[PDB]
Amino acid sequence: ENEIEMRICDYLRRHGRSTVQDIFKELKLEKSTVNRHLYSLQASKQVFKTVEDNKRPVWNLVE
Amino acid sequence: ENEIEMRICDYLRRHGRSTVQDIFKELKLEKSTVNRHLYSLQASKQVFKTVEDNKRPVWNLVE
Amino acid sequence: ENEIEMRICDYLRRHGRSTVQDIFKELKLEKSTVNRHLYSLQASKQVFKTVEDNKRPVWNLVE
Amino acid sequence: ENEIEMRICDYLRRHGRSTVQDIFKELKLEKSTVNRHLYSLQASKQVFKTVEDNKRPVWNLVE
DNA sequence: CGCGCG
DNA sequence: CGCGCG
DNA sequence: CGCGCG
DNA sequence: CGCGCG
Repeated sequence: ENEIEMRICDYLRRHGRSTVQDIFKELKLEKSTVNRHLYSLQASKQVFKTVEDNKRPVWNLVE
Repeated sequence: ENEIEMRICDYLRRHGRSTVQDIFKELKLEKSTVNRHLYSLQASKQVFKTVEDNKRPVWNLVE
Repeated sequence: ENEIEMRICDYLRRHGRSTVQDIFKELKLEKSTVNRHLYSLQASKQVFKTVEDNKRPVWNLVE
Repeated sequence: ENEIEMRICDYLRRHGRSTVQDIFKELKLEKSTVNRHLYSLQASKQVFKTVEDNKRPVWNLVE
């Protein structure tokens, strides 16, 4: 869904840097569904993640 | 859902030993949703898994 | 231990805002031991936490 | 440790049904360490727990 | 799952 | 407060 | 890649 | 436990 992806991006717009756990609980979606879409949005240069060791990746909007 | 759990158990009744991947594609559910319910059904002695090394656990009905 | 508490505070000095999960894996201590000391250091005004909903508390040095 | 697990099982052999709180104070270990091992021993069919509502699980030796 | 809790 | 969870 | 985890 | 994986 474009709706899921809009809702994820809108969460990031309002909250800035967030983990998938942040996003799925607020949106009431499965974690795996939010992650599928985050990775897809990353591939499409709409969001990006930063990672450190085994930590939760942290997501934000590009630019 | 009792409906999800019924549908999982019904899959195992007809197919015997199965991996989560077997079950979620047929049922058209998320893998994580089917696994949540398999682990819950295992706790309630309705299904059991066998595991070997890092292999996919294989699930079946108890008795 | 004063040593544990020094090591926790030193982690926070170098890393800033961190969760207990950040700290226990680097320090190789139990999560519960690091949390016991974080709560104790908070009571002694040496660190503070900020919390939002059910999120991981995030810890940092006072001042 | 096999030593921790031996010590936990030995506690249960002598005391029968016990909570984690019973076991960690006598053994002078962290509660989380004793629970990690109880859950692991349960998976290996060496101990079992019974649970009722939100009560402390109660542990004993299998058979 | 936030948990530190003795 | 059940929590084991990595 | 085993992952269920809240 | 990082996991998105089809």
